Amino acid sequence: VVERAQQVAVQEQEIARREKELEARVRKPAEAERYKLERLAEAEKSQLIMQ
Amino acid sequence: SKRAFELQKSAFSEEVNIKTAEAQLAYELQGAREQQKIRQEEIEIEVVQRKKQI
Repeated sequence: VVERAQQVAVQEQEIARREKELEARVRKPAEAERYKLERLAEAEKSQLIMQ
Repeated sequence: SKRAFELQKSAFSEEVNIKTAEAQLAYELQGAREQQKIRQEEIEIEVVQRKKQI
């Protein structure tokens, strides 16, 4: 009982660890990829219009 | 006379065996009671670790 009643606190810390790690490894790369796509698309439009 | 002696001796052996049987397993009882806190702290180890993994 003691083992499990402390593993619950282990998971209580794990939820916030997953919050931070998942944010870092998913949300920020998605934002960076969106910005990259935006800029490359803008460059492609700028090239195509004047060609 | 032999019957009286055997009856008294068996009667005495009853409670002496009861007290012994308690005596061996008091060790295991206290050991488990202490292992409660032992494992409590052994598992608080990684609780503290994961708290600052944040």
